[PDB]
Amino acid sequence: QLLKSVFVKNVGWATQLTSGAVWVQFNDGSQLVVQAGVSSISYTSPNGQTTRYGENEKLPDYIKQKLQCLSSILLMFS
Amino acid sequence: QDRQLRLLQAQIQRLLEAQSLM
Repeated sequence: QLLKSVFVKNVGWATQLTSGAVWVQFNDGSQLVVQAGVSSISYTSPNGQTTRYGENEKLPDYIKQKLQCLSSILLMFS
Repeated sequence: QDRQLRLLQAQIQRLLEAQSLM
């Protein structure tokens, strides 16, 4: 289910799953899960509360920041 | 699986462009 987990200083951990999904554990206690085939993203706050967002919803700012950092992480994997 | 990762990169980029247009 898990592949190689990569540590990114100043950000946190980034892991790729067998299902083609990426799971990021940020150093602020939040988590982010995305999948290639799915049209939604999962965000978990530091307090353990999960919220799923769709592609057509306006996302909060911090979600977009973490999606940007995730985009950078995927970029450096090439 | 670099394929699924590339598809994921394109997906996240499209989502970010769409979010910029909101």
